[PDB]
Amino acid sequence: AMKIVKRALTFEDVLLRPGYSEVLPKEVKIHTKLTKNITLNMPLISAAMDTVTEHRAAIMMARLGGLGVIHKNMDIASQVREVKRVKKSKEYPDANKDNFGRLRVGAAIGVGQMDRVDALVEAGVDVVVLDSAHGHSKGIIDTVKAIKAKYPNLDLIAGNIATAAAAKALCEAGVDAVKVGIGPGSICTTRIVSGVGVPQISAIDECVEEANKFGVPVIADGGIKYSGDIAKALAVGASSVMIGSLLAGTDESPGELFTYQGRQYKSYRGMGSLGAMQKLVPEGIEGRVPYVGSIRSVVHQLLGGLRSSMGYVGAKDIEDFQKRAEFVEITTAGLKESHVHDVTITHEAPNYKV
Amino acid sequence: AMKIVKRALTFEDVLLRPGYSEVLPKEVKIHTKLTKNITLNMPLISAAMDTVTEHRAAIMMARLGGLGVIHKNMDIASQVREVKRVKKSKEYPDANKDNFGRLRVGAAIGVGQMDRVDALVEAGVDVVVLDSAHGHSKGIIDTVKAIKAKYPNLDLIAGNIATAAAAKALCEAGVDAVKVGIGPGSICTTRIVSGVGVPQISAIDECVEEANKFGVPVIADGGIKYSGDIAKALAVGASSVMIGSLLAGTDESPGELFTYQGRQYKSYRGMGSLGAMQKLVPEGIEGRVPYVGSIRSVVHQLLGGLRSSMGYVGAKDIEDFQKRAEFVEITTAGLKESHVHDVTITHEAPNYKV
Amino acid sequence: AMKIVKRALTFEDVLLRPGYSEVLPKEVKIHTKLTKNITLNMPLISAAMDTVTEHRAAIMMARLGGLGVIHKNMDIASQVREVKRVKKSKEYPDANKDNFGRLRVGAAIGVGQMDRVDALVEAGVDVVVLDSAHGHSKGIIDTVKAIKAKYPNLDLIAGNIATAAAAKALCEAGVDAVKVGIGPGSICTTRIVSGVGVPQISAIDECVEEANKFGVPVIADGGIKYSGDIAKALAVGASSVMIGSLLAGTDESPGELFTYQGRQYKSYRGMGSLGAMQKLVPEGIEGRVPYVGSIRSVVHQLLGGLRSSMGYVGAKDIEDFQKRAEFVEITTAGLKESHVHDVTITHEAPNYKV
Amino acid sequence: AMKIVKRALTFEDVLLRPGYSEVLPKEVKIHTKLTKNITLNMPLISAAMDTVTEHRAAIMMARLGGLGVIHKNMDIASQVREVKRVKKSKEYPDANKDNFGRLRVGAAIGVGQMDRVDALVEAGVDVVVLDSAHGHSKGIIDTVKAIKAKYPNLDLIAGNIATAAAAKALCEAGVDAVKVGIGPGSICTTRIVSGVGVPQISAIDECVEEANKFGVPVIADGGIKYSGDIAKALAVGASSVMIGSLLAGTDESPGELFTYQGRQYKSYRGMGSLGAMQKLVPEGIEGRVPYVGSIRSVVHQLLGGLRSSMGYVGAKDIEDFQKRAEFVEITTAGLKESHVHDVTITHEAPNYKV
Ligand SMILES: C=C(C)c1cccc(C(C)(C)NC(=O)Nc2ccc(Br)cc2)c1
Ligand SMILES: C=C(C)c1cccc(C(C)(C)NC(=O)Nc2ccc(Br)cc2)c1
Ligand SMILES: C=C(C)c1cccc(C(C)(C)NC(=O)Nc2ccc(Br)cc2)c1
Ligand SMILES: C=C(C)c1cccc(C(C)(C)NC(=O)Nc2ccc(Br)cc2)c1
Ligand SMILES: O=c1[nH]cnc2c1ncn2[C@@H]1O[C@H](COP(=O)(O)O)[C@@H](O)[C@H]1O
Ligand SMILES: O=c1[nH]cnc2c1ncn2[C@@H]1O[C@H](COP(=O)(O)O)[C@@H](O)[C@H]1O
Ligand SMILES: O=c1[nH]cnc2c1ncn2[C@@H]1O[C@H](COP(=O)(O)O)[C@@H](O)[C@H]1O
Ligand SMILES: O=c1[nH]cnc2c1ncn2[C@@H]1O[C@H](COP(=O)(O)O)[C@@H](O)[C@H]1O
Ligand SMILES: [K+]
Ligand SMILES: [K+]
Ligand SMILES: [K+]
Ligand SMILES: [K+]
Repeated sequence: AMKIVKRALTFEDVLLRPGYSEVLPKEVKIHTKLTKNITLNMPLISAAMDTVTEHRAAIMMARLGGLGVIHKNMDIASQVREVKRVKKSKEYPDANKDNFGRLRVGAAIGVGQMDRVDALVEAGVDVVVLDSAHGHSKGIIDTVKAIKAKYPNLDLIAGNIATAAAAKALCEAGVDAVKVGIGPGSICTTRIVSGVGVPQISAIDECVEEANKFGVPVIADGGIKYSGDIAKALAVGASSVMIGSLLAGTDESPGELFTYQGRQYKSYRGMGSLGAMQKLVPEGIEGRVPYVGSIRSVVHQLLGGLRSSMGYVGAKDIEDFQKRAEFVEITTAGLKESHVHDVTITHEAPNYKV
Repeated sequence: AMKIVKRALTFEDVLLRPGYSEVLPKEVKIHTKLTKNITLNMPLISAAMDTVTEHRAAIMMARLGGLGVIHKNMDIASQVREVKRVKKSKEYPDANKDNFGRLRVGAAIGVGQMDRVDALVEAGVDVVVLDSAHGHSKGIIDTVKAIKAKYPNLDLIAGNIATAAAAKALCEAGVDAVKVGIGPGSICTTRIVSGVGVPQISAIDECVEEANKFGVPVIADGGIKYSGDIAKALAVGASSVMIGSLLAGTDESPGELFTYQGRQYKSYRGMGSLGAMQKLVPEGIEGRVPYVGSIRSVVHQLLGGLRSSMGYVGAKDIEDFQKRAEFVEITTAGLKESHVHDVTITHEAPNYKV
Repeated sequence: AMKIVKRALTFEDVLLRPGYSEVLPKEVKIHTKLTKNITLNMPLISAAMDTVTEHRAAIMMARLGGLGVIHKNMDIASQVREVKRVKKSKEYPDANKDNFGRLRVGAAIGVGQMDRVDALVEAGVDVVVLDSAHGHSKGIIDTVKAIKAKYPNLDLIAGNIATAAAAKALCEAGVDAVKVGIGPGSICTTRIVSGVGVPQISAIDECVEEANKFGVPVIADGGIKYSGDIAKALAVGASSVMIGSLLAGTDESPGELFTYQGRQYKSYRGMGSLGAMQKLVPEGIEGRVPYVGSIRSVVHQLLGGLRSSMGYVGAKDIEDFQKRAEFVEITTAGLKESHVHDVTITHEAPNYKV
Repeated sequence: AMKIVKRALTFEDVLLRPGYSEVLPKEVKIHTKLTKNITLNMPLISAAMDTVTEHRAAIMMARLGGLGVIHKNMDIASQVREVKRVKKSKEYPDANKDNFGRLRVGAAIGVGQMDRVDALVEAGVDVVVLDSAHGHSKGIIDTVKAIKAKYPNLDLIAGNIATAAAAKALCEAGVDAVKVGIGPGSICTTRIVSGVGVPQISAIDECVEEANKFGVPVIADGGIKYSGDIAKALAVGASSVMIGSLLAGTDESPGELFTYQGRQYKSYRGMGSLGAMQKLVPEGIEGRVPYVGSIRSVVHQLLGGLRSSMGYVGAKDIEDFQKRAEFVEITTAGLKESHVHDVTITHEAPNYKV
């Protein structure tokens, strides 16, 4: 007999039940925690990818109350430059600011890049995001120990993990948040290339339960296709959500729009695709996503879905949302009924593309 | 661990078992209850949408023994006008009439629109349909209390809900029927935009069980794709069914037919689509449905399927249908076997479009 | 709570396990029982449809050791004529013959058509097939009683049923076989139009268990897409299988081949389609199936699959096949792995069309 | 009631959980056992098919540390010739060699072909692969007995089986490895034609458990679509994997590339297809697969996925991989999330084609 630990679910497998509500969606509060010490005025973080976040995206993210993580596929001096650009930036009331009244920013690092870390810290970065394919490893854990030993009060996010044991090891090493998601990313092939991963909803749930013991927030990273998924991710216990594909088609993301066969697009590619890495064995693809206009407008629709959700559940804030949330498991047939069905769409909605 | 209340099913997940029958389908009775006090000679209600029901559709609906609900996306004086048109309308033996021998009609209202309610009541409307995205809310419940306090004998339908607790709160507030369906509508994106909803078959079953305690009928609204679904909905305990997409392509629905690429259509759109509401965060889309001719002919095929169903089950009437009904859960493979399979359709059937 | 009797499976949901075998497929015996008194040299029956079986198909069926049922969508005098043509027909060693050494034939009848029955009996028909949408009804059961009372030794098949209770009622009325299948037919829309049916594998299993108590064979009718399905149907306990779509494209079936867009076809339609019945509420469609050549060649491939199957299981004959058979339930993913996958077919196989 | 032994899973139904890792993928060891006495420096075997393995493919396979099995669809003298070509062949450090320092090779045989066996043995073949549609049969078992009685120290692989009982019978007869897979092959139609088979992951698991009692390795043959599947197969307990479709499009496989509609391909067909066998009842199809270049490069990507996998699990070698492995069952929705989703691929990856 093979050891099957459980049957794991992801977003399309569950729904939230409506509950008694005394709140309208414009009234709910959506402030949350990025780390033990850093709060967000809204729970969205743009992914640390070279087709998603550099200074322009990071600036808008923080202006809107979230955060951008500057990717690390560039040399130390450039990444420092990108950070300083964000730091040096009534129209944006919910802006997410540091002590100097400057916009907050995150910056990605890898294993054993203490040089990069020194430079980013001196440049005034708010949080360092230590990302790896496998956060549950000696390499990553040694790096956390080295960083916290050298910078005891630097906010450090570490990822990516998918199990409770992984969350424990990272929290015990002293991280300020853990990032969850092995393989759910739109451009990610890890689960297919290696056969390894945990469906995202189950992964978040397992990791939150363990991380809560340390009061360490969980970041749910990857696999968000719609606003409803953000709601579900937050409802199950994640404190924030990290998004790549939904933000890659924006004005502010790196790169320019192009038109192919009468549609507008931008490139979007995984950091583990051959393209991004330049024989290599990739765990990501290079692709394109539809052009969707301003980051502002995209975030507005996403947050509106979250607001709507909390309204349906009766939650006044994210914490209240998490305690009230009840899920129902659905079937393939229920997924179809949930989507648009038996009607051809003639005017596309801003928040639902089929 | 995440709190999963249950695994919920919708229509495509179940079938009715055939049982011993002494009745032919032309002999079964299909009279039912719309509310505590209002009966239907057949269990179909046309949806309160600006692409489905105005006076023409409402008139035909009631003539055929059902009801139409005039939508509320128009000013008070127009909606009053639409109601009066229905009231002022041997060829139609099963017609559904009031005390004056006039056709019955429903008219939709929202939260805190008592002005609209006064006007509709004075115009002689038979039932007011208080619709909201979230019927299980203080807003809706306060409105019910205010309406029943002012008009103790006005038949009031309230919706939409999807849980037993929601049904209890509404029944205790004094409603005459509850309307069930969060997210199953063909043009509805609520479940995707907010992540909230309950698969329709499970939702009806849960709400009926609670509503029965008060002798309050349940209206199953949305997600009907075929005549079989109506049968299933009634069999599980709903007293009537509300239909949008299947009636939107009729002569009688508002709007005109147009031809696109050699097919005939009519527009059909959700009331929560951007189009219908005129930044906004929609929960519906704008679309088109095939043109299907007269309301008469469509209803004939639908009711024929219901009749056939009750025959197979051996039910002499809807009440008997509900007590005899036994379901079987099926699989994806069983759904395929159920549909047409392994043959290409060359002459389309009136009651089955693939 | 809704009364769900069980979770029902159909063919694509199961596989047979291989077992220890001392037999090759050319050595297994495939004789079986059509009814209590009539045996087949092979277990296939062609459906009683006006696009499948008239004299030519029936003749070939019996020559090959099976049976054809002449459809009843024609007047009494014509159907009598078709029967007499079969009766009046070393090249066909396994031929299925009566007392006169004439080919056996079946002929369909409906409720209260005793006139048709007298005429068919006098014409020398071997078995009368009383078919109805709902075999579990007073109409059908009264007809069985009337026929067995008048013709105590006439072999009577009655259908169609899908439950154990239905099988009991028919067996107690004195039928010689029961026919199983509500809604699995390729051209059938009953499950969608009325919401009523039982997935075919579960239906056979339930009915066999009850019918065995009376020593009454079960005929599994409808839903056969491939040779493997025949094997599964027989393995679960059915004594024979009735086939429409797989035989409709043959030389011998009524009608001529035509070519459309470079492919050859024949018409195939349900008896409850509008076309076949000539307002009406159909439970079938009119369609087309690929032209597949001779009945001989089609049956050869089908029987070869059965032979192969019994080989894999180690069965020396159908009875032995039924006692040895063990199933495994599979998943959607297992179904994909089972089919051809990840390769494009360039030369089509005679026994597998994708 | 029908006897359902279990619900069986295949590859797409499971994932491996990540665990704590102190190893990088370039450090894990991938040596394994082909049989009791023959080791591989890497766990891949090319299928014994006339579109996959003759001398050129076999030579490269062994050079890379695996093995090729020369197919038997040719006369004895030719197959002997192919074997001698392999035997007569620092650039290939991991090469898989015999006592003479010559490349190892396998050669396929059928039931009662002792003549072929004598010739292959005298030609110096390293392992004889006795393949049959049904390894669990008197024919196959008698052949094993005859071969081991005549050649007690000749390494004999026998297949194909799918049950624990089949594994027991073969191990007790004295085989050196068993080969597992009834019906999962890309070009295989056995499960559809006969209704018989076991989903590959369940089949391996069941057979390994029994074979381990004898210290007999299990070869998982067929159904491998991606590198992740190899990992999963090894993780569940198989000692090696046999591959057809993934190697059929290589330079080294028999046949030439051709271009059709702007894509490059090679033919790939089952040994039980009509084409390969030349009325016959096939259990395979003739098809085409994309041209993928050198065997070297394909194997590199496959092994890279395995290495990556073991890294994620923390396994230092295959044996350690097997003891650490924990699976999670996923849903259809989880499979979608696992694949690339919601992005159009613009530059294809070498190790992931959609
Ligand atoms: C986010 C992922 C998966 C990512 C990002 C960048 C590069 C990569 C590559 C190099 C393709 N894969 C990669 O680094 N995989 C890996 C697997 C297991 C262990 Br232990 C360590 C590393 C992967
Ligand atoms: C039927 C629905 C969902 C509908 C109909 C019209 C408009 C809308 C819009 C405005 C898009 N959505 C809407 O009113 N949503 C909503 C969600 C939760 C709570 Br609490 C209150 C309202 C929704
Ligand atoms: C095999 C079927 C379903 C069939 C064949 C011919 C005609 C029909 C039609 C007339 C369309 N349907 C039909 O006879 N349906 C039916 C349903 C319940 C009861 Br009780 C009695 C009859 C159905
Ligand atoms: C690998 C398979 C299935 C294969 C390979 C070559 C030929 C065949 C053919 C001849 C089509 N099938 C075949 O030999 N089937 C078979 C089934 C049961 C028993 Br017991 C014995 C044999 C099958
Ligand atoms: O190439 C890669 N392989 C695997 N995961 C990746 C790769 N590149 C980015 N990711 C992850 O995928 C996330 C984005 O997923 P998305 O929001 O679903 O598009 C990022 O935040 C990373 O965690
Ligand atoms: O835009 C909207 N969002 C969500 N539900 C809607 C919207 N508009 C109409 N509905 C519901 O959908 C039902 C029609 O669903 P249908 O019969 O499946 O097409 C209506 O009766 C309403 O209850
Ligand atoms: O129109 C109809 N409605 C429902 N079932 C039908 C109809 N016509 C034929 N059938 C059934 O379908 C069977 C053929 O199914 P097939 O072998 O899957 O194509 C016949 O033997 C009948 O039992
Ligand atoms: O025609 C056949 N019928 C059934 N299985 C076959 C046939 N030919 C080859 N196989 C099996 O399929 C395997 C290849 O499967 P693949 O790796 O999925 O393409 C071979 O190693 C054989 O075990
Ligand atoms: K919907
Ligand atoms: K069907
Ligand atoms: K297959
Ligand atoms: K993915």
